[PDB]
Amino acid sequence: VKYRGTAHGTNEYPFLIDTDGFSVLPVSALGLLHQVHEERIASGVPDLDAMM
Amino acid sequence: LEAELQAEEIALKALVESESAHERQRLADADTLARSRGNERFA
Repeated sequence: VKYRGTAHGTNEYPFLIDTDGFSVLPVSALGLLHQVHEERIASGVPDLDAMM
Repeated sequence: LEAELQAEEIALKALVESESAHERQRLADADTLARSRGNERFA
């Protein structure tokens, strides 16, 4: 609700008390910084793979 | 009568030519259609 002196998150963040303790996995920490690969993955349907 | 039979021969010729052309054009059209629907372009 308040934290004087700096910026912080201001939304409500669902969390979990589980076997190891408090756990918060905020959705605001998800970015769009992935890495891309050039291989391909076979489907197990050789006909479908031929469509690409 | 000879002139008549020569005319008939020419008619036979023209008919065979037309049939051959029709066979050819159907094969070309079938190949075109099977191209525009095939997955070759991705091999």
